[PDB]
Amino acid sequence: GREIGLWYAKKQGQKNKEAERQERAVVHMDERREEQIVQLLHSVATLDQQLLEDLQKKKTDLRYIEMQRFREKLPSYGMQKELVNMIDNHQVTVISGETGCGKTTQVTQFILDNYIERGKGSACRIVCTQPRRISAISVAERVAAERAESCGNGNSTGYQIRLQSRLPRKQGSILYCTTGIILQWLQSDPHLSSVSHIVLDEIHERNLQSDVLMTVVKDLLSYRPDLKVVLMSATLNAEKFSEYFGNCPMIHIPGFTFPVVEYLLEDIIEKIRYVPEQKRQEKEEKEAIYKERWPGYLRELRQRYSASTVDVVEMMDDEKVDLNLIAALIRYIVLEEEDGAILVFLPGWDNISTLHDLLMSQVMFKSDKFIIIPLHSLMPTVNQTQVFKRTPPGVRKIVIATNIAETSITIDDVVYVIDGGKIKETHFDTQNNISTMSAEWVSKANAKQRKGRAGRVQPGHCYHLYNSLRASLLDDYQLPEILRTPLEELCLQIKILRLGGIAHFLSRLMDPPSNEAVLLSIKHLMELNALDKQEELTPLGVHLARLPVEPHIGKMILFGALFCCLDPVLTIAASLSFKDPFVIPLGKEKVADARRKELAKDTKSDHLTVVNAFKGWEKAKQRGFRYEKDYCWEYFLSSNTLQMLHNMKGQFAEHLLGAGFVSSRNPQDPESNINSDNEKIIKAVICAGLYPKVAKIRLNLGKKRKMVKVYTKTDGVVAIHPKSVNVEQTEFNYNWLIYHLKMRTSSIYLYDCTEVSPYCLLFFGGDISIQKDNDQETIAVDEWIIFQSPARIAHLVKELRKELDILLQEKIESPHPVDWKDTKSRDCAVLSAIIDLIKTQEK
DNA sequence: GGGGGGGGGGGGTTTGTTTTTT
DNA sequence: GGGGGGGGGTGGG
Repeated sequence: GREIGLWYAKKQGQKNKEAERQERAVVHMDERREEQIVQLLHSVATLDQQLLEDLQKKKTDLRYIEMQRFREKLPSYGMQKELVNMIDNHQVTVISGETGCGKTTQVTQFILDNYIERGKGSACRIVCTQPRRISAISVAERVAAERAESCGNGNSTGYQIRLQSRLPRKQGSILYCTTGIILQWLQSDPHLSSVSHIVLDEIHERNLQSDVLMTVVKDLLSYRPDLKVVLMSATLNAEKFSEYFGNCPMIHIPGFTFPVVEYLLEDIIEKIRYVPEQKRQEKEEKEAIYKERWPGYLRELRQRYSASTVDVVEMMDDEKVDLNLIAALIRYIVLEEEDGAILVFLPGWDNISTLHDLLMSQVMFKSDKFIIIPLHSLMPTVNQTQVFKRTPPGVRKIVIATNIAETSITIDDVVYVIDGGKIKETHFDTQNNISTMSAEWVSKANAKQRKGRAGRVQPGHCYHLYNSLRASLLDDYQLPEILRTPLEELCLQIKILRLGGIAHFLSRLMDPPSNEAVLLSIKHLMELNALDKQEELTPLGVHLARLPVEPHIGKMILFGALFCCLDPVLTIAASLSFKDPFVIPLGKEKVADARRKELAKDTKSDHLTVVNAFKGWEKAKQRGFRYEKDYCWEYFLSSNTLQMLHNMKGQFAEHLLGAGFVSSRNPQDPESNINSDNEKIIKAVICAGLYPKVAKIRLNLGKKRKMVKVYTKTDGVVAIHPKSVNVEQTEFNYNWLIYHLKMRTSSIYLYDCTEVSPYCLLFFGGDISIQKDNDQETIAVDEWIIFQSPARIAHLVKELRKELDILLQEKIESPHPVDWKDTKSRDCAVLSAIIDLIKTQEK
């Protein structure tokens, strides 16, 4: 029976274990190095009236009158008498309005104008929070233009985002900022003084930072009775915020859009006459209802439509969008309907590429007229400003886009919208401690957001791709981001702001996270040694929290600063927290992967390719402006991302100087870059940063094609993502890898992986233990990472590791620049000598 | 692994967007 | 999963 399978399994496992035993890297330093280490171990106001006069003088400006001429047409002006008045009376108000009414650029101006005209115009300072950088810039610029002025330069409006700030004047004025700016402001002055009107906008998205800021405002309102907070949701479940804040008054601002008509799947199939080509938990409960009502619904539909439509709708796939239907719908729209610009929404790249190929396959979609512009976050400069250009008559511009286009693209020309009802979400599995990524049906808010892009300047049409039963059973809203994502950086943010009791505060959030996730995050932080035994923010924790990155990246930055390899480590840290400078165009994907491996050279690493690309870009910038563009074109780089990385490096160096680890704000000073030309030291520092993420690789010698299998301690058998450099590699000097991002899309995937030497794991690793498994005095760092070495060397390695740990604790607790020209604590020098030299195991 | 059979979705190369003082 | 086939056995019994 099943005994033969067990016999096969045992016979294979014995051989596999016997083959893996004789493939462990040997650890041995030298004859003289042992003597040196032994020796070292043995040695161990008129302004108020001025504002009114300026307003009166500007009231006669021709440009100001012209701006008022358009501003009068906005619906929100009709509520100006009310919107201000209640804001004057109540403390917290909720403003709900549909798309079309410019509440963002009107509500703030109403309060400012009322305060200025009333006389007490020097006692207000409105701070409005936006969820996107480009949105904040555009809103601030437009508001500045609306008052016949310019943003910043001491005017009455301005904005502030990361590394870009045009500040307005202190008294009066408006400041548009992202949520992170306010959350960082909360550290200096906890009560947020000198702010008279805090405005939270687009709060219905329910992102991570807005929820925290809203809770802080709610529990801060007790100590600041004179502070006014104004929330702007957008219809639908706008009563939830009012109930949460204590039944505050609400105002419903009417919208204004051109009429649009919605067609569902049955209407589309009936209209275009399309014949098909010949061939958890809660998610279950809804589906059950969709099953129970499935037959009866059809039993009605057969009387409202033809037989063929019912047959096509019944035999319909519910797990993937069919691109043949979209390709036929676009054909029908092109041939019959009038001029416009089709905009189709797709889940991801796998469908965008297929739809583009299907469209370009047909003969008519190849002439001068039709142009197809895919939109994605991994395409060059979102295909430039081609989408924003006005289409000459007789072209029928077609855009195939993921969700990028439903939030901030603003083509402002489309009239036909096609909505394949599928979106991609990134959940987080607490039991398996791995974040997943799946495709789920769009929510009602998502459907409304996609439909609202059609009618803005001209009446249009919206074509949804699901039947009425699925439309009626759609989720009201997407899951709040507070209930997905690890809560690790947030946990340190709670303690650095002294908000409360790390776990007590998280219970006051709207839709509080599950207790298991909080406990897991606290345990992970305790293991990382950032948090004390009783959650007291150990000295490493303060530096980790004050840095604007994840704790793992923060430790890498600190260790790179300690070991005098600041520049490449800072570049890697900057590129590990904000994208990467590589963009893959739609047509050419093999070429990009072939020219990225050339950048990788022979480092057998993924993080080192970013360093090489940045070094090449910096060397090319000095030559000239045209050379920079040529270099970015040849290697498929992005200039904007590289500039942002440069600014982030500057900010990190400034903070490190502020703490005291380094002696200059410049991240390329020659004093703190001694070990900057060695890749081994950089790899050791990276392994010190991202230690717990270590994967073993096994090369199955023979068996037709030589293949490498990657294993992890907990997550079974992972596989290297094809985008990584080491996807096709088969010759590894060391059989160990470290990674940063690991995701479960369909199978567990590592997105960036780099090999590490045994000495990089022995020192910056777990608890070293010495054993004897009938082979030698094998030394293990975590009981599963085993190396071969004699006992006399393993004992020295363990003692040196203990001394290094003590020295690093002392150095991190009290930072110092450290001088390499003296002999006070030379553990670091000996460790650098060991890592730089020796090694070369090639096993 | 392959195309036994449609046990289970354990595997079968890929790729929602977005954020941080002085 | 059983007990197709001996595809792997770090997929499970």
